[PDB]
Amino acid sequence: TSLDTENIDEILNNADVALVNFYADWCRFSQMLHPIFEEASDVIKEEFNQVVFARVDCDQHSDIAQRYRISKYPTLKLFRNGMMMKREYRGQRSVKALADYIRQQKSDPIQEIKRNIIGYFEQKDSDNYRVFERVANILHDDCAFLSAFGDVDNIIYKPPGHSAPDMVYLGAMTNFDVTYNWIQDKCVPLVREITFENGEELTEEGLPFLILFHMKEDTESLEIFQNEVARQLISEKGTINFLHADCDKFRHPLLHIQKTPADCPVIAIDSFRHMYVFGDFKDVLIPGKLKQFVFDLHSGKLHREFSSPPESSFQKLAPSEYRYTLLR
Repeated sequence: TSLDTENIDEILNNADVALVNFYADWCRFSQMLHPIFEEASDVIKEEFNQVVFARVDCDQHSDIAQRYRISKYPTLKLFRNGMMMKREYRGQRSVKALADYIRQQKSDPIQEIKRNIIGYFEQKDSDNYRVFERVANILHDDCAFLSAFGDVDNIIYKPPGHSAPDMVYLGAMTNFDVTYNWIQDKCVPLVREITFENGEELTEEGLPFLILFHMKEDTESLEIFQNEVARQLISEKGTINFLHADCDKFRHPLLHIQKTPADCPVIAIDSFRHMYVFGDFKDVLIPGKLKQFVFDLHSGKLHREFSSPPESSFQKLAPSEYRYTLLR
């Protein structure tokens, strides 16, 4: 199934789930993938519109590629109801990995009766549930979703364990954008955790990183970074990614700025060209500082002098030229 201008909108808008291979002919990795994609589609006909496999020749349909923000070849996009998923298939390039992935994506995800959302419904055969299902289908990796039917409609967000109060959804449950955004807000915290599992996605968001490195149990530090970012940098959340990392797991980034977990908590920026150190941690409390730190990245002030700064460490988490042709 080769998408084009004429047929794309139909196929995708109606597909419950669509895996789309945006490729190019001259791409070594793409050419490697073609027959793997081919076999997995054959295997995924253990279904029966439910799940469609499709491809885009990004050289034939430049208009299509530019609109799905294809940053490299081959890109594997997931679509649900013709909406593109933010997460890409970033796993092993084998028929099994692929078919498993899709199986995973088509699965559960909600259990009918850590952070927890739960939905209350008259009927699974109703608009609201459809909307809930669709959300849980997107967000199952960030949250755990549950469904209670019958007597024995509403959405409740149950946060981190006891001594933390339930939060009730007040929006329209037939309204998918709002329901989506409410749940998404409760799931995806202002300062997100960076791991190797998710690192690559985070890089492809195209923002420099502002990171707190800290000692896993040290949460005094996370919390104070948490609301300093909130209190000082909200105005700048579209310019920079607020993140936190565990020192032991990221000793290598710490090597770049001549630090060890001993020195943690440490606040740094990784711009994808260089890494920059904030200074004393407790300096976060000084009113201007954190913000100025961010400001200075953007003004070029950090670069300057200080004779050239150390390289990005997090660029290695970004998609590899040993796995993809990379587009600029």
